[PDB]
Amino acid sequence: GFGCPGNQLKCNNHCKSISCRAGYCDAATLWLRCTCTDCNGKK
Repeated sequence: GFGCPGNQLKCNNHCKSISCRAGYCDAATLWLRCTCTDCNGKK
């Protein structure tokens, strides 16, 4: 991911730093990855 496990805010900040709104750690992967959800960069 990019912070997890034990770093869900790091994914949001990382998603906000990259170009998104807020992400989350694959809750289906025991929270490890750092996915990005909702982004403001389309058309």
